[PDB]
Amino acid sequence: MGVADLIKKFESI
Amino acid sequence: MGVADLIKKFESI
Amino acid sequence: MGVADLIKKFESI
Amino acid sequence: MGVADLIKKFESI
Amino acid sequence: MGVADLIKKFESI
Amino acid sequence: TTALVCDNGSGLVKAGFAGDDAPRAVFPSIVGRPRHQGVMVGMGQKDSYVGDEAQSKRGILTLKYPIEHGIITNWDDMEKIWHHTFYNELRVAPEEHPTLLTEAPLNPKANREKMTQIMFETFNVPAMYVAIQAVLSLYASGRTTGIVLDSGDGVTHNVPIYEGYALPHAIMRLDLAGRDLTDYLMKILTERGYSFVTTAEREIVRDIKEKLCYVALDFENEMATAASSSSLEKSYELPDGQVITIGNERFRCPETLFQPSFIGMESAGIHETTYNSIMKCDIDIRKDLYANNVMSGGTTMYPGIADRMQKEITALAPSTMKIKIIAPPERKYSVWIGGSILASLSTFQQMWITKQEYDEAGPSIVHRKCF
Amino acid sequence: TTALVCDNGSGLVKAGFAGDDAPRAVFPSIVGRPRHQGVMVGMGQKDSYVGDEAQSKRGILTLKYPIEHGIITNWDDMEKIWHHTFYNELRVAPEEHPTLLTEAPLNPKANREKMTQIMFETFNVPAMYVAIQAVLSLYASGRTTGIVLDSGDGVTHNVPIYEGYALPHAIMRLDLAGRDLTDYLMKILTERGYSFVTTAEREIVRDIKEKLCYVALDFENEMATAASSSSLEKSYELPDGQVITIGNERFRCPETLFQPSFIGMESAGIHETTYNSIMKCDIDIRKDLYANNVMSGGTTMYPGIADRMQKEITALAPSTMKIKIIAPPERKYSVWIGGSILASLSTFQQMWITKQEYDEAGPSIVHRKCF
Amino acid sequence: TTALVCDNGSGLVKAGFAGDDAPRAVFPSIVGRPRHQGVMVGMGQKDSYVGDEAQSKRGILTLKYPIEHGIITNWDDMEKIWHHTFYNELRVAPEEHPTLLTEAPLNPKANREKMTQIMFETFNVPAMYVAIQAVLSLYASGRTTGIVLDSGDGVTHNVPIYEGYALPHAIMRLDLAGRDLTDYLMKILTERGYSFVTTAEREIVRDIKEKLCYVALDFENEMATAASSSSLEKSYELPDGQVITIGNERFRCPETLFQPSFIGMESAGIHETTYNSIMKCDIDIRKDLYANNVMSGGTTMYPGIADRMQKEITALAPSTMKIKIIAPPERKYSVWIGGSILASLSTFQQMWITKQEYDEAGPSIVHRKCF
Amino acid sequence: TTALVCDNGSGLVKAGFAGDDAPRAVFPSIVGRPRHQGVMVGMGQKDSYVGDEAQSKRGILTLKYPIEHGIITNWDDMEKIWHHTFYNELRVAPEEHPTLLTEAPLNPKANREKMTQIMFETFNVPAMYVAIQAVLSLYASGRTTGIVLDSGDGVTHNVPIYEGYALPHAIMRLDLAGRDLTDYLMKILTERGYSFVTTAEREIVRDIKEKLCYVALDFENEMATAASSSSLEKSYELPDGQVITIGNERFRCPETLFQPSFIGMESAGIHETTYNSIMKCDIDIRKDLYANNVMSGGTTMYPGIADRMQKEITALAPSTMKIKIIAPPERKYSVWIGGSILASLSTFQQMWITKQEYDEAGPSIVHRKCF
Amino acid sequence: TTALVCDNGSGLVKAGFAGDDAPRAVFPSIVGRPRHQGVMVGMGQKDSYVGDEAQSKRGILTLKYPIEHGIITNWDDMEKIWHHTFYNELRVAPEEHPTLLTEAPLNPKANREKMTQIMFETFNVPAMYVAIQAVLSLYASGRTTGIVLDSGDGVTHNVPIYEGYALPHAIMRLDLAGRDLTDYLMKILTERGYSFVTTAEREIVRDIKEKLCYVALDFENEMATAASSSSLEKSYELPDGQVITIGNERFRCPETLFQPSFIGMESAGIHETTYNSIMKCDIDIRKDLYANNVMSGGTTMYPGIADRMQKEITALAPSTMKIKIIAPPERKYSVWIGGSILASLSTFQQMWITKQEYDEAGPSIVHRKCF
Ligand SMILES: Nc1ncnc2c1ncn2[C@@H]1O[C@H](COP(=O)(O)OP(=O)(O)O)[C@@H](O)[C@H]1O
Ligand SMILES: Nc1ncnc2c1ncn2[C@@H]1O[C@H](COP(=O)(O)OP(=O)(O)O)[C@@H](O)[C@H]1O
Ligand SMILES: Nc1ncnc2c1ncn2[C@@H]1O[C@H](COP(=O)(O)OP(=O)(O)O)[C@@H](O)[C@H]1O
Ligand SMILES: Nc1ncnc2c1ncn2[C@@H]1O[C@H](COP(=O)(O)OP(=O)(O)O)[C@@H](O)[C@H]1O
Ligand SMILES: [Mg+2]
Ligand SMILES: [Mg+2]
Ligand SMILES: [Mg+2]
Ligand SMILES: [Mg+2]
Ligand SMILES: [Mg+2]
Repeated sequence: MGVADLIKKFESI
Repeated sequence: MGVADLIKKFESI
Repeated sequence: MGVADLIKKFESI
Repeated sequence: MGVADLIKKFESI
Repeated sequence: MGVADLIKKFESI
Repeated sequence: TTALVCDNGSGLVKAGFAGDDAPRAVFPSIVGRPRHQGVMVGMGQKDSYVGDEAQSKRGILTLKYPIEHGIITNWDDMEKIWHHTFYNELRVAPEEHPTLLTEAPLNPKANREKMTQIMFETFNVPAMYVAIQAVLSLYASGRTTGIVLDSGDGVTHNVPIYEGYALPHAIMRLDLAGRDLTDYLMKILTERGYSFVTTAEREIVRDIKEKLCYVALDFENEMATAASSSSLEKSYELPDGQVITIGNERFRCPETLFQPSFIGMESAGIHETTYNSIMKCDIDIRKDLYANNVMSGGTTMYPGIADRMQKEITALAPSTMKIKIIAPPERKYSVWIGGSILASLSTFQQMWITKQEYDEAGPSIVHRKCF
Repeated sequence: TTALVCDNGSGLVKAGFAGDDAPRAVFPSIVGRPRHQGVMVGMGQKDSYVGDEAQSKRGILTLKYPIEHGIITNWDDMEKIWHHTFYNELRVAPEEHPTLLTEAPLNPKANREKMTQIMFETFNVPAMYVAIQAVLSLYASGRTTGIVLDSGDGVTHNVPIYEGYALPHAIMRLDLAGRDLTDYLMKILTERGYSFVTTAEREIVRDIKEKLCYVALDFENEMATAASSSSLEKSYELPDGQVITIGNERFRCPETLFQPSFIGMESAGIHETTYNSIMKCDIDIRKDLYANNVMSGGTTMYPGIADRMQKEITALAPSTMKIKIIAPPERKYSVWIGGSILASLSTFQQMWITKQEYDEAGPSIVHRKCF
Repeated sequence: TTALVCDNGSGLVKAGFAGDDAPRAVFPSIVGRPRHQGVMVGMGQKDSYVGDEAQSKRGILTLKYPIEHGIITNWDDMEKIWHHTFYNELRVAPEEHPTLLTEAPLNPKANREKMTQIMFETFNVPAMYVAIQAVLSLYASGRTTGIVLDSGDGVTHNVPIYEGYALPHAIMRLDLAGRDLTDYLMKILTERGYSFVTTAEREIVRDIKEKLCYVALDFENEMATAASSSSLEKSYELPDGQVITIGNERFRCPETLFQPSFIGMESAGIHETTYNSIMKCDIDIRKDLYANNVMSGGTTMYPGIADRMQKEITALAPSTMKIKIIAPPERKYSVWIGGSILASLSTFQQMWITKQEYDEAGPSIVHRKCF
Repeated sequence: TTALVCDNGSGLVKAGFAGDDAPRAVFPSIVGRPRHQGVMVGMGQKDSYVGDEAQSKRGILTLKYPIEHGIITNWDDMEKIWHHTFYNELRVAPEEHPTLLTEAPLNPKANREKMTQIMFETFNVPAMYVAIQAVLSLYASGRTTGIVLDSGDGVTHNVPIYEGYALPHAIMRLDLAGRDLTDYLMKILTERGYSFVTTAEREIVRDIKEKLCYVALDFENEMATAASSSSLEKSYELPDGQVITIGNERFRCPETLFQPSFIGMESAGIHETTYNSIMKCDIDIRKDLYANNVMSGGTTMYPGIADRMQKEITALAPSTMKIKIIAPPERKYSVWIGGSILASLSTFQQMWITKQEYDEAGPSIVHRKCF
Repeated sequence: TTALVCDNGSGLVKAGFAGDDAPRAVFPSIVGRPRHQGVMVGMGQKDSYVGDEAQSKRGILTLKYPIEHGIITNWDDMEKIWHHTFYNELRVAPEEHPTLLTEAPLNPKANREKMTQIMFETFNVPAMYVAIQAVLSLYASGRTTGIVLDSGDGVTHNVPIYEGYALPHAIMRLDLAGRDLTDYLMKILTERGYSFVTTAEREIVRDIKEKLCYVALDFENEMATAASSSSLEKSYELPDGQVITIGNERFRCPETLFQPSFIGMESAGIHETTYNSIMKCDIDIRKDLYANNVMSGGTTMYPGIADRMQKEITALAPSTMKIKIIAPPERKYSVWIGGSILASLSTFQQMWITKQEYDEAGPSIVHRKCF
């Protein structure tokens, strides 16, 4: 949920 | 304008 | 163009 | 019906 | 409470 | 079986038999009780007085209004008011005379419930209805598409009606009108040094307001006129024969309908409240509303008020659109006159609430058309 | 024994006596019922209203169409529409007046069955037929080889006819036209900040569309013109006198006939749908179809539409081939006019379905020419 | 260039150099003129006397106050008062010493105009301002959110201030305080048979009031105590050595601040006037007002007054809300002290009205902040 | 070079440095200017105040919102808001900090142009982008197929997204949410006689709403419960310590999200608006939309809202289909959190608009993704 | 050195390694490209999609087939299809894997040339052959005297073979089969009012066809059964969970193989086309052809099709003659299976065309067995 995790998720996608 | 006339007006409507 | 004229045209056909 | 059998059939023919 | 102190307070404000 | 119609105003009580052209009782909504000590045992005849008798007595009496801003705050005195209304004024036995009663919109529902409970249980009235003053004002004004502006002694409110359908969201209300204008006039007259303080002097200032006050068409021009010239000044004679002289104060008082900032209120004036209420209405409605802007009397008796309102609304609303303001001379009575019409209508009578229904639906049936 | 001819449009109802040059009823396909509370008991006269009366009332009313895309979705209101059509508009007693009715092609068969069942059982109509609007459009256009483009309020459809023979496979239909163009115009006007929301405001936007919109000959050139210059801008005045100003939006709305992508539809525009329908036709037919491309009115009233269509078809079709588009000014009425002709034809009358046949063939006889 | 600060009380005149901690002139607001015949030609030295000299002389003199209830009713004697204030007391040449002057709120505007006209034309003062006593009381009390209660010899008034913004509608004023309390004390002491009649005896009764009177916390309990026991009784010695003995009368006099019914006034006491003034204020303001209730001296010097006020306000106001009353021992001087602060402020000096401005704006500039 | 992310809500402004987990500024979207007269010259320190300071001051101040329904109607105050946001709150020099800004969909294009023009010309910001709040809400919700429901202080809107492709035709918007719910709550509380009128009292009623209000699962059952029992009643304490008691009104306020008829709007509730937006979507999309119904905070903080929505959608939509509603506790911040994510993405940075591009493409480049 | 075998169907692509019993790739002959706007920059991952991925995406995507009626009309997308087939599906480097490819008979020779040119020049395939689908169907059916009936998504064709000799004049071909049957099913389902329009909905209607449709043995008896009884009706559930109900339409769709008049074609049905093709054959051949009537899958998967065909041919052909129809359950794969057999045969390999030969005979060598 943390912002860093979402960033890393979309940058991975 | 008289009350009777207004009554007859609304009862007619 | 009048309706009667078109009627007479198709009834003739 | 198997593909190998049909192959062997036509190669025999 | 002295007048000078109140003056300095409001002039500061 | 002539129905009764009673309008309980914040400042004046108006009671009349249904189908009559005018009310018969018009006495003030006032109860008074002596502040001073009684000594002549033959003369301290009553502990309490009703508004007409109470007005003459007021010089000794303290006066209280039982209604504030269409809300009833002293039910005991209100029962006194109704008791005197039925027995002393109308000489009528309410057991046989079903009754129509009026209220401002957006009033507390408890007020209507308690009033109805009193009417049935205390007076044994056999049938009752409660009606909304704007609808009565439209019946009095002979039309079924209107926006109504009201200002009694207490409430000011704006209600739009179209083809007899009411727009509950477009309603707008100000607790202002007569009483606040009177108090502000007391303060302004204090600016000249006429110290008025007592409730009796409040009633004197009310009479001063009702006679002398007029509404400016251009407030700044009037202020400049009163500054530059005495021609606006008037004199008035107090009950003791003392003379009071008044100038700009006259128009400055009703101007505080348009500018409640002079009371310290932030709510926009009656003109902007009317315009905003029209804006709340769906777009097509607006054209017919501008054609049919109806005034419900009370404070709207002032000179110039309709012209000032028309000037303001024409400034606010788009051009190329007829803006027309309807304000008959009967506009003050017009709420009662509307009730007198409505109660008479053969179609209406099934709207009555019967004592059986009140004994069966509880109160809640009075809410049916609470609006 | 004058037959009746009734065209039930998705947006306008058109009903007329056979052999007359024009419809008599043209009122909107609209029923309205008050959203707002009634209070004036003398004025809440009706719970429902028919399209002409309902349009004036619409400012209070919610409006609903009983037809969506040539499909009838509220039979109760549709019975109201027909009842008012026969008694109030045409002043005619349907016991004596056999009736012609219209439908879009590829409609649900249940719709035709239910309409026929209502017509016989409820109205006691003695004879009926249902006719296909493209054929009526060709009778109105005096010719028996044509391709017909239609666009009412609801359906758009293309039907080819040759020597009076119809090509059922070549039919093509889009559920688009007036209503979707109006909604898209609401969204585009929202781009400028004119918030239109109510069904009344939907009707206002419909009137805006019908007056202001024109069809571009070169959409990209027009977009560049509107970006570079204000010369395309127009002003219009809403019912409340507010002024609305509109620019590129005018041509951008009807352009979404050619580019349904702006609605999010993938189906090709009316030009490509016409061309593809021509391609469905057998090769020899095509030459005569290009010579006889007939427009069935409604949305095809727009300025420029025929020139844009001619440009598109000439781009799509092979060169060295005459492409000609027939769109009389009566094109909107032309469906009704075709019905008025067809019902009059002495040859036609044996096409009638009689109440005996409906009482014996069941419904199914109405399907005979379902097309 | 030391500014002058003059507070013109209804009973005491207080004049001091700006930035000083206390006034220098504190003499009574009194002029006296001999009622008796002069015979010793060497001894009838003056036809008129100023308050300190006039007090000793009062046994021969008749005394008059030039101010009644913050209103100036003898401008000639008021000019005498100011002339003696500037030349005899402060030994200062007002040509060089710009002046701050005080007034009660809701005073007649003519009073401020006439005072200013005298100040410029008669004394040739080079710059002037007029300031509102509540604002000075807040400067003296070191805070900028307050409600101020004042009671000099004449006016009682309540003014709310929040963040230095004043609430003109929330102002409330009573013409009561010292003088009326003194007269009522004369009547009550008459109940015991001490006939005091002359204005000199009025001054004696004023001194009796100022020493002996104390404010009840529970008036009925005190009445029962004085009825049941002598322990509340005090003795005092008049200037001629006669002894006067006083009981319940002591607390009964200041109790008539809370119960003006003993004067025959109907206006609610200072506690209820404070509460109502707080209620006039917008809802959020009230919490900070209850925290900052400031007393402006004069009659609020009485013993017990602050405790009684706190008890009353806590009874009137909702529970669970801090009600706090600020009343320094300097509270009487505090109006002057506030003026002494205000005149010193570097920010203030542009607030001065200069003789040039009075020679150009006419009077009207004095109204700019009339409040 | 930390990017800035600013979400300009209709009621709250949220500004934060990219990659932070929460906004730092959360102050109200409010500017206030004193209605009351200043008198303490040292204290009338500012003519205008920003929402946090303005809230404490509100008891004197009039409050105005610069945004109405996601539209900016006072650019001067909006520049005040941003100036205070950047310098006072974030202590950041915008010359170095490129900025992301948010807007509601279907806004006027002029609003985006004017905002961008201010951002470049007034603040000299070196790079900017404008992003659509639904997309930010999906980034905050960790998924790329969603339908987003939003309700800030102003707009309510529904946007469907599938595999990161947006469906512009499926968008649906209602101008409703917090402000209209607050005003309706003011009227309902007026039904009990708690007269709230000022904008300060509007803010008090907003706090009352935010604490007390809960959403019914069965509105008629709750109405019967509140009629039959007091168990739903709550008490609350106003800033002046007065106690207010509230019953059915609590759930009746948020129920007017589902039934805008109580406002007089005809647009179907948020449940039916969601369902209709889903119906606009192509048939396959719908299944995944029902699995991913995301709430964008603001008013959707209410208790029970998600359960009521699920009940309504399951009633509206076909059976045998999973309907699932995602509403994290951060849902209010989630728009900002989405911006904080989006600005950080390495893929995103080429989406920036640079002052060069604004100086070369004119405005129009801001429209590129206007949606 | 495993040979490749690729069957390029009009609707499904089937690619498999030689000697395997089944294809490995079976994905749809589909390319899709987003019609909708991308907004999530991380998610608009591809501008184009291949049939399996494109099917899930289809709700956003527009879908196009690159083949129409065994003709290749978008070579770019066809290269996309083959590229994905070889690299993504078969994980094979075509530089080493010589390939067999299939085509309908009577195709344009340019199509075979262009396909071969692409295969050698773009993919660098070292050897190739093109084979005729009827011959593959006979290898799959284990016999060397047959008449083959084919119906893929596009072409229907009939080819007679006797002792391995082909009769080029007896070939007969119809451009009909799956796609036209699907479109006709869309129209028929429109008769009930299920409006299917998009290519995604076309794929849904294809699935409806593939499950629900069955072939009548006596079309008129089935029509009477469906008219008289609901027992033929079936329900199906669309992807959004909506329920669709279907009756006569089920058998009416495949019946339009036998009666292409329902498409508007005049060419006789597959039964009469088979009989006429048999009549083209020399008289002795016919007897053995009736014994060996082989079905090539695709649309011939329908229930009842073989029984209906046998009934029709026995009605058409002379009595006293064995008519026998061979249709294994693998009949759809049977074309690929035939290719898998043919490529394996040691005798076959000299049929390969080598890149040298294509570089020396020009194209024309591909024509050698064009048939
Ligand atoms: N000539 C007048 N000019 C202005 N106001 C007037 C005049 N005559 C009466 N009024 C005002 O009319 C008000 C009473 O109107 P009404 O509608 O009866 O109020 P309510 O119904 O609440 O008693 C009072 O405020 C009274 O001062
Ligand atoms: N001047 C105009 N320009 C464009 N469209 C128009 C104009 N006037 C009317 N229309 C459209 O014509 C349509 C009605 O045509 P009609 O053939 O009666 O439809 P229907 O038969 O389905 O009711 C409506 O969509 C209306 O908006
Ligand atoms: N506990 C709560 N219950 C209901 N509504 C709330 C609550 N807390 C805040 N709100 C509402 O949230 C809204 C502000 O949400 P926000 O998304 O910031 O709107 P905007 O972005 O338009 O400023 C206001 O209408 C406020 O009343
Ligand atoms: N159960 C079924 N019933 C009827 N038709 C079917 C069924 N399953 C698949 N089909 C049809 O098979 C056709 C595909 O067959 P195929 O021989 O692969 O054609 P092609 O080779 O031209 O792609 C499509 O038209 C599809 O609708
Ligand atoms: Mg009144
Ligand atoms: Mg039509
Ligand atoms: Mg004093
Ligand atoms: Mg928000
Ligand atoms: Mg095939």
